[PDB]
Amino acid sequence: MREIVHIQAGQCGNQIGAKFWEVISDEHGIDPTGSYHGDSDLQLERINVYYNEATGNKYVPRAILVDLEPGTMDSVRSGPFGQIFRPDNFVFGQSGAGNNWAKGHYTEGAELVDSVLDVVRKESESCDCLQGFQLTHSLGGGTGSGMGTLLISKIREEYPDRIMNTFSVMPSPKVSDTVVEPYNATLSVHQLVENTDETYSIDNEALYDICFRTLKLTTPTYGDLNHLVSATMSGVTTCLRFPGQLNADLRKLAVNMVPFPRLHFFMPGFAPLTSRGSQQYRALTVPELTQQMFDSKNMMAACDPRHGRYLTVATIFRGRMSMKEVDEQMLNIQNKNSSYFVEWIPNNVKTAVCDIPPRGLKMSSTFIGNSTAIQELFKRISEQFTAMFRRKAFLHWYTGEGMDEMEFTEAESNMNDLVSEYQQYQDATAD
Amino acid sequence: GSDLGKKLLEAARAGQDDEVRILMANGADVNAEDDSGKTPLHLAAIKGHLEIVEVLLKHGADVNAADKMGDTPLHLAALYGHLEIVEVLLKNGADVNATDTYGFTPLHLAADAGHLEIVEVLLKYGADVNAQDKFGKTAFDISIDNGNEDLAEILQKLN
Amino acid sequence: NKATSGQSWEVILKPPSFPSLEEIQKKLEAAEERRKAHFAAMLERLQEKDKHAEEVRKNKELKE
Amino acid sequence: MRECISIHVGQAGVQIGNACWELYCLEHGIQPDGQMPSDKTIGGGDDSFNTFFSETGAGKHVPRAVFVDLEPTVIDEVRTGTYRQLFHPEQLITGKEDAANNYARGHYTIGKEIIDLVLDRIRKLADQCTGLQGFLVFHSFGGGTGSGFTSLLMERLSVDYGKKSKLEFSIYPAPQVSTAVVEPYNSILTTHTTLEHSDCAFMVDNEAIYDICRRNLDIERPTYTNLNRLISQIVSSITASLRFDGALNVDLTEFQTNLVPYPRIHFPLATYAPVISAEKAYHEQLSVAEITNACFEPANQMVKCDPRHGKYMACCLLYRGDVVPKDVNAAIATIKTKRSIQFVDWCPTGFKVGINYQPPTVVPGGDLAKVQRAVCMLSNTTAIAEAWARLDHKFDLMYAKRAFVHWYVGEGMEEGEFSEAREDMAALEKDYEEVGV
Ligand SMILES: Nc1nc2c(ncn2[C@@H]2O[C@H](COP(=O)(O)OP(=O)(O)OP(=O)(O)O)[C@@H](O)[C@H]2O)c(=O)[nH]1
Ligand SMILES: Nc1nc2c(ncn2[C@@H]2O[C@H](COP(=O)(O)OP(=O)(O)O)[C@@H](O)[C@H]2O)c(=O)[nH]1
Ligand SMILES: [Mg+2]
Repeated sequence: MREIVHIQAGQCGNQIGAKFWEVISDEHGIDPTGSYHGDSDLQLERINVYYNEATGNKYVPRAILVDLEPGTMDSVRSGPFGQIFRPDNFVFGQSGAGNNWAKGHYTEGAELVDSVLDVVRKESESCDCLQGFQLTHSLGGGTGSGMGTLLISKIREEYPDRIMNTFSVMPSPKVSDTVVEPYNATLSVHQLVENTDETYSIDNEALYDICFRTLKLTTPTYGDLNHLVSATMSGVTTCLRFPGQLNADLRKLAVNMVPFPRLHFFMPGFAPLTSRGSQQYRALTVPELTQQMFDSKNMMAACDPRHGRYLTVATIFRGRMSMKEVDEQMLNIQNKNSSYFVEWIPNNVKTAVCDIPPRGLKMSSTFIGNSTAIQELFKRISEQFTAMFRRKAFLHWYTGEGMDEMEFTEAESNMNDLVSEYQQYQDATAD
Repeated sequence: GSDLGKKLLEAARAGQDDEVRILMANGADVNAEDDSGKTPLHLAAIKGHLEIVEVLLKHGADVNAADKMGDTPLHLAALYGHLEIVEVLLKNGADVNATDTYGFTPLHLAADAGHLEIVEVLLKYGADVNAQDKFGKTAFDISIDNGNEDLAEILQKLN
Repeated sequence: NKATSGQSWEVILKPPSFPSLEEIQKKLEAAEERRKAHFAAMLERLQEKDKHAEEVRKNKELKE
Repeated sequence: MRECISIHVGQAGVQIGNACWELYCLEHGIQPDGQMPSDKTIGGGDDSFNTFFSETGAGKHVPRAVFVDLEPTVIDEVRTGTYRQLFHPEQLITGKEDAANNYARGHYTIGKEIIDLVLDRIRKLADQCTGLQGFLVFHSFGGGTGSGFTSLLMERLSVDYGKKSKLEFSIYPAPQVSTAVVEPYNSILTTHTTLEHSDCAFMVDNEAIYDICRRNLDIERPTYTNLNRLISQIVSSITASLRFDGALNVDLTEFQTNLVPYPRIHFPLATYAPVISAEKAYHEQLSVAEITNACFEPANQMVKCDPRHGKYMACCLLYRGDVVPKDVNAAIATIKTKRSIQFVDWCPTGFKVGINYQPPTVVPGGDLAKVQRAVCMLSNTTAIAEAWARLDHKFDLMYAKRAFVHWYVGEGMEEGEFSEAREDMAALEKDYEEVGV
């Protein structure tokens, strides 16, 4: 453990990735030029996990930016922190994926993949001790989805002993109108079940619902959704980038979170929920942070945790607070809600407290749950997939790329087995 | 139509039936276009909001209004599988054979989506089965390439 | 017993009533050969998918 | 002669080692640079502290210790800290990648890469010994290095140092401070593999220490620094007799003779008293009777268990400071009248008593008050089986579902090893039950 290699694929992946880099640079005291201007040795202790130190006291993200479309790369370079990235790390095609998983995975993606692997190999071989990889992408499009999963498989081939981690954005008809999103997401989930060690399920259905219902934003934009994604990504990576005892690296996190290989889809939670530029009046208390953290309304995946059972939970508290109060509040939740935590995994809730709060807040809490309720996300995608597949809708766009109908049948079957497996552990008893 | 135009589009996308009515009375423009050229009628047609479609039409909405991709509300309801909306637009003068920037007719889109009942209503209303999109595909070709046996039988009778 | 920096005694309250090194190498050998066989099976299954993606690409040319 | 090599494995082992060596230095008057005005330069190399500290030509005292970790951060603190001059760089060994709380990874994957280097450094320390007694091994049960690397090391040490004594100071897991859900798996896997290689093991239950810190030291949320300072006091009580001219537990073999009647039942229970807060108002010092009584109170134990639900097979009382035999004997007599100190049929009902005149020592700005007299009772009771039962139950809950098993199997471990380890624990619980039935 030390270095993490970050990969950003497609429009969503690059937008969410760029936001992650600007948020974490601010936390680590790094400005858009790569210079450290912070005021705390804690900010630099584990800087090497995400940044390479270049000549002249500059810090460079260990990030690879990928797209089959050039426009997104221009948007990244033009962004606030756009100048911090390594120019040789931008790997882009000229003809997009046209929101087609098959084009991203087999055709256009395959044509670009080796150029990407050459850049990831250069970053990986420069590592003193590589933890693994972190990929940001959507499952609904063509590049992030198809090419992103192709990259995962190609990387798994060359680095079989490293951890593969993803921030996978799940499609929703509430935010996108592309009819093929159920096909692209099911084909990707099939790949993720087999090839990743840990996946953060970032659901556009839940992000939209939070913005509309809680934040009272009549017309949520990707900027509003991405404000919730970046808060979450900062929270779930806190333990990796600051000194601490719990889930300090990708493997220790996986060992604590993943009891069965296929069951590696996490339901992230965050408190307090805020809107871009909302003037947050008074910091929350520890009982308020704990109550909200397990609340369905604070979940970044559109699943009710009360509809399932927690296999494992990681809770991260940020800011200056009593560790005694956190311990009491955390024990109270488990004792009161005993039935929503599997009895056959003792002490399955792990808590960490980081003194450094995120930007704009004095106190915050991040929840990472491995809940059997995530089956609701997969069932929603499966039902949308089946409605289309049963009518043989839009199939020619996929088969036209050389794919067979059987791949669709197989992907659907694998996702339904995953749902069945969650249900099996939901019903299992310590007997 | 300023504040009212954006508010009317929001209410037709959300299916806020009573908020659409309140905005019409206040003078919101029925054909107020969005970023993509979509009128409140295209949004009601995508999302499946039958009553909104009917209130918009009674308040003189443009049934054949084309967005920036050249899709009318009939192309959208046909793609999204809203049979009852496809029947309402047709009865109110929707262009069965309207063509977008890609050469797609509503039949092209219903065949690709596999909407059997929509294809039947489109053919009943005079959809041309010999129309070719910019890919050189008829709706029969679309069903054969998709592997759709039931739909290719439904279209072969004319083609 | 009286030592320089210490003292000791007993208090009896009551009487009673009335080279394996080669095997270590063999066990570590087995685990290593099993871990490699696990990794090699993951690799064959990914090498299997690579063949399928080259098959998909050759099928694309059969259309246009 | 008669040297003891201390081996600190993983974070818990290294951190407890820091606390122990800091305390030893205060006890012997050794400064953090290795200098001591009390000694003579060889000389000068025959006083009891020499069993734990070697001497250099510059008159410096060097711990006969090796610190090992599969990751560098914890040991990096030792090589940059207050005692950086106390240890030579070669005795601080680190890898790059840790065992990720996985016994299989610590034992089979990563451990295999550093084992020869560790044995080479241990061998260089042993080469400086004329009468090596054996090893004191400090490690956690829960971590992948503490569990996996320790058992690998213990096996090799039995090969390289034949009939040489090996004692353990093992950190038993507590959820209040636990970092891994898999700690019960690692605990049972290490106990099974180390069992035939360890002669005597002193378990330290993190919850017992956590509770003593909260109750006796008034610490709201105890940290590893608080836990370790308290742990070091008990370790110092146990090792005082090796490092000073004792009379009881004079050598490593004597711990076995005095506390272990059967090789498998080798887990003595340590009970320490008094544990008093430094930030407290002037109070009258506890008598020999009061501290002896405190030895039979479950609240003062290093492992949570009930001796009233078990039987004693050996009992050692290690007094320190202003202690007179007359007061000890009177205290033992009164205890039998108020307490059920039931021994097994085959063992005599009694105590082996040792007074070490050296005063109890505390770290200056620490949590513990300096006392005139203290005592550590080491007893081999069947009640300690309760700690194995709690661990075995947590193992069984997860194992019935094969939860997390894929992590060990992926490192080359066989599922049958989990069964073998668990059956050995079931035989151990059966041994405790059968002994004193
Ligand atoms: N008392 C005490 N317990 C500790 C300390 N550090 C860790 N532990 C406990 O030991 C267990 C974790 O094992 P570690 O020693 O940290 O792990 P490790 O041996 O370094 O192994 P890996 O990190 O997995 O390679 C948990 O039960 C912790 O509570 C310490 O300084 N003191
Ligand atoms: N949360 C979020 N979702 C996005 C963003 N951009 C696109 N999406 C979603 O991503 C999916 C479309 O995939 P996209 O990444 O744009 O296509 P790609 O460029 O082919 O990978 C849909 O579900 C969109 O709603 C963004 O900035 N944030
Ligand atoms: Mg460690």
